[PDB]
Amino acid sequence: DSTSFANSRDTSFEQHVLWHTGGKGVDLVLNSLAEEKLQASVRCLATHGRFLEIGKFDLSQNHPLGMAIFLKNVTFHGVLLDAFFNESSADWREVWALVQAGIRDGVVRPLKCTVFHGAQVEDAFRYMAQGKHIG
Amino acid sequence: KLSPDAIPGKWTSQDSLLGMEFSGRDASGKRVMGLVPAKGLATSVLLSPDFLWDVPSNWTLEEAASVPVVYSTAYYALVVRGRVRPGETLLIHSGSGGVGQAAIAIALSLGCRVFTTVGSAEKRAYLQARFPQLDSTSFANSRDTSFEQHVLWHTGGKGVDLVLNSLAEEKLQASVRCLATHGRFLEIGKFDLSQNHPLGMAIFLKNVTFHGVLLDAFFNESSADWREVWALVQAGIRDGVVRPLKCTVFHGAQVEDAFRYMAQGKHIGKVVVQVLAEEPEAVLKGAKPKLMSAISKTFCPAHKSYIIAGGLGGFGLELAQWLIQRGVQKLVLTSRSGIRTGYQAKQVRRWRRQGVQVQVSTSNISSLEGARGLIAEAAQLGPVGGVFNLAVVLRDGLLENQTPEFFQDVCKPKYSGTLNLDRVTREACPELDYFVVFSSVSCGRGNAGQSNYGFANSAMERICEKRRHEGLPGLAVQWGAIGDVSGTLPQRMASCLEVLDLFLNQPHMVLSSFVLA
Amino acid sequence: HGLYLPTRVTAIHIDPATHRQKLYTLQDKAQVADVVVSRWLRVTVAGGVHISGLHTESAPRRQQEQQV
Ligand SMILES: NC(=O)C1=CN([C@@H]2O[C@H](COP(=O)(O)OP(=O)(O)OC[C@H]3O[C@@H](n4cnc5c(N)ncnc54)[C@H](OP(=O)(O)O)[C@@H]3O)[C@@H](O)[C@H]2O)C=CC1
Ligand SMILES: NC(=O)C1=CN([C@@H]2O[C@H](COP(=O)(O)OP(=O)(O)OC[C@H]3O[C@@H](n4cnc5c(N)ncnc54)[C@H](OP(=O)(O)O)[C@@H]3O)[C@@H](O)[C@H]2O)C=CC1
Repeated sequence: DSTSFANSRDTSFEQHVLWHTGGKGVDLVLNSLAEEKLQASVRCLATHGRFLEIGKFDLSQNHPLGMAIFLKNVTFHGVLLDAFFNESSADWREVWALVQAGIRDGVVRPLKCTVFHGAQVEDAFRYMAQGKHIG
Repeated sequence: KLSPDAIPGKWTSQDSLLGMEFSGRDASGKRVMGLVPAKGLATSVLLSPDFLWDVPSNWTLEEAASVPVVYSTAYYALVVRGRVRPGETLLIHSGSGGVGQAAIAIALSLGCRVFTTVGSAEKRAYLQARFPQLDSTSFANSRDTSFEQHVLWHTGGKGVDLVLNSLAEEKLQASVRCLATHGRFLEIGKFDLSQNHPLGMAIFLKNVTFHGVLLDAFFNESSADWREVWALVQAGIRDGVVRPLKCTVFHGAQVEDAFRYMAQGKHIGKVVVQVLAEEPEAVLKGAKPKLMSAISKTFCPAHKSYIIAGGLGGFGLELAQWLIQRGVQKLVLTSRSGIRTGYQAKQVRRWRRQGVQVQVSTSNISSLEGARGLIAEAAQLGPVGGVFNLAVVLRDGLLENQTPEFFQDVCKPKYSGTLNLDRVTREACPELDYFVVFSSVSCGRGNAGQSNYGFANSAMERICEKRRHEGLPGLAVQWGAIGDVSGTLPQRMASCLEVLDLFLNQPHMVLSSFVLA
Repeated sequence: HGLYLPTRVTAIHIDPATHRQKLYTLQDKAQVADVVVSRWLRVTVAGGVHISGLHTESAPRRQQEQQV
């Protein structure tokens, strides 16, 4: 809907989510942003919420995280799919199975693809770097 | 050290939040052990059936008093949240304590390896004797941060998969470093969380998961989730995993001794208060508690209705709120003007939000028809429980300044109103048990320029004295002054209400209160 | 109920220019600023001051030499 989109280039999404959820917040926060945008995401969590951190900037820098957010039942996760590729093979099958089920059930739909030829690989790298791509 | 407001949930200002678990016979006599958010340390507890377990025949009501909280929190921390699996490695701080013992008992049943930290040598020996599977290499020191080296060394530098932490800030930071890849940190303490101490996020470069485990959430919501933990604990009981901890019994009269002994900190297991001795019978038809002698306090039935005359005044609203904290649920406030002020509307809306059936009468008490109407409309909500007369109109001045009309006006609400309330209550209020009339110090003690006020208050006192002689209820209270809302400092409202409770409990017909300059 | 006092404030923004601009005068010569408190967003905006994430922790509210 029109009430489900926010702005990712500033911390305005915090007020949007807090208002449209009635001040309760959300349950899952699949966070990929960093620095202050990460702290704002934490404030959106509701009791028994779960924070999934897939961005490795604040994790690498070891930036502090106030633990007061854990008084509310909250589970702060660290998600790194790298482990499964070179480690955790038994766990890989559980993730692999849900992907096969999604493929056969129609949930998994391919994303839009901007194809570059092999000889123009560096052009693909530049196009990715600009960040204008969608998909 | 812990403020009562820190306990989640809606709690009355005057109440006790001591005790979370108990064991005793149900209304049908069936032995049961329960878990309550608070007020569990009493001769009776009002609880929902979803928080009760049936005590096994081979257990004792003394032993079952310790199972609920520790085992429920251990199961919630490990199985529901941490999702412990057989063969893993754990670090369970403060093994001697109840939660530590429960967590160890759960872990060993699965088949994991356990590292536990114990403060002293006697606790280490006790744990070694209680859990034979546990090994001397499973122990460490909790008061010092030397367990980090021990856990890292014995685990070969990998760390412990699952951590159950209840230690202070520096011990918490030490514990985090023990986590292995895909580790899981279960935090059950509060000090670090409440203080908002920072946590370096670099630990999440591994797949570590940080859990904030509070069990108070189940009592407030998520009952559908709570039944999972209930089933887990019942399965543990029937399978043999759940064992009742060691208990030290302090009789009911020695509760303070139990508190002191637990505070000292040398206890192992759980400390229990034997409120009542178990009967030999398995199921008893009448499980009524034995009569106990306790300090008297004032509470009101919900089905009864309570009336206040001039209840919208400065003291009226505070008295009404004090009553509601005692559970009135049906209130009638009389005032000729009606709701004319913002504060009155704010308080009335606040009360009506809670469900109270507040009512505004605007029906005089001076007129006998008015008293009858006020009593009748309060009877519709429910049987009249009590009537309080806090209606005053004051006309100050020396005797030469006073005229008969001023005396009539001053005496009309307190003098005539009291007479009409008395007449109507004796005619058609058999269930009434409170009849309070707020007199003043100026009457009796004496004051300048308030002859009419003294006359009215003295007449009210005479009426209240006459009512008691007949066996009916009647109380007259004399206040020096009220500060928050004759040589005496104004009295703060909290002290005023405490004194009012004390006076309500006592048998004397007329009482007074004031603060000397 | 009770006596709650501030313990933590996530962020406070103060801008004297917008404060001078926001102020307006009443019938009296006294000057006032309109305030708004939003408990959903945990923000308190008044004049040219903006307080968000105020945390208040229960004080003991115990005083000695209470009236006897
Ligand atoms: N979800 C929640 O909010 C819940 C939280 N908890 C928390 O669990 C923690 C452990 O409780 P539990 O083990 O049953 O407590 P016990 O009092 O039964 O045991 C305390 C243990 O920790 C040490 N300890 C704790 N407090 C003191 C003290 N004041 N003086 C000396 N030693 C002390 C003791 O010595 P040592 O460690 O040195 O051997 C002992 O091992 C508590 O902090 C409690 O708040 C419990 C249940 C619910
Ligand atoms: N400092 C103090 O106030 C002291 C208190 N007291 C006692 O405390 C009691 C209450 O004092 P307080 O509430 O502060 O004083 P108020 O001046 O507020 O009492 C008058 C109140 O009663 C209402 N009232 C007047 N006539 C009637 C009537 N016939 N029926 C119903 N309501 C009526 C008035 O509203 P309206 O005018 O619209 O009818 C007003 O709300 C009095 O009985 C007084 O003797 C005594 C000593 C010290």
